Amino acid sequence: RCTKSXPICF
Amino acid sequence: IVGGYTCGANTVPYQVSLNSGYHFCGGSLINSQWVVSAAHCYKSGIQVRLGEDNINVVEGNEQFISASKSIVHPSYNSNTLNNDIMLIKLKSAASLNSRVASISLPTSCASAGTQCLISGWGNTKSSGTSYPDVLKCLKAPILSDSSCKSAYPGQITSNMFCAGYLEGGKDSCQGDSGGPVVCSGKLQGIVSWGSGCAQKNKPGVYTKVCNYVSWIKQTIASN
Ligand SMILES: [Ca+2]
Repeated sequence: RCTKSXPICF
Repeated sequence: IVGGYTCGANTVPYQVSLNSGYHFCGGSLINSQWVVSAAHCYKSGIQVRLGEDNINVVEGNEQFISASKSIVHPSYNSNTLNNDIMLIKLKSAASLNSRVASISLPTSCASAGTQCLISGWGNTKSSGTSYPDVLKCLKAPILSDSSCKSAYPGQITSNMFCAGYLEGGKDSCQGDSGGPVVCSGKLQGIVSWGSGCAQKNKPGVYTKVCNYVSWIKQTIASN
């Protein structure tokens, strides 16, 4: 699961 | 946006691009001086780009305005993505016209099955990467909170909702973060996160804007 930004993933 | 369509120039006049020498996130204009985006989009040196279609060409109708304040929700948790909302104040008020226009905040929350418009300059592929020049659009329904929680057990807070498809092929994606989910003319969601993009059984997750209308009001009024 990642944010949908230029991504921050977990 | 994966599985969407070309919006048409300035057909989504509240859509902004956040730029730091490149497009990095979307946002939504809510009045002449204020933009709503995602907390995870926070950084220094934000230039807000209004009236954009092709983000790589100066076409006319663009307004580039520096952010003068970037206000992340004080309770934003970067681990859980709860409270994934940020307010950006513009240095000077935008000039509002048919191509640059604010979007209304909700007066109440939206219900499952409501059809919304999600838009952005994010990746158009579910596998690999392709970034568009022009703004892309997707019509997507709000899912039930049972279905949202089934897709992402223990990860969906009261400040999140799912929208999109479970069959795969249609979703927001990397570069769309911070941008609008508009339903019945109200900004109900902010593009936040998901498991990949447009994957079967993994819908997009969105910040539930209706929960923040008072906070947005109190924050703008004091700034
Ligand atoms: Ca342009």
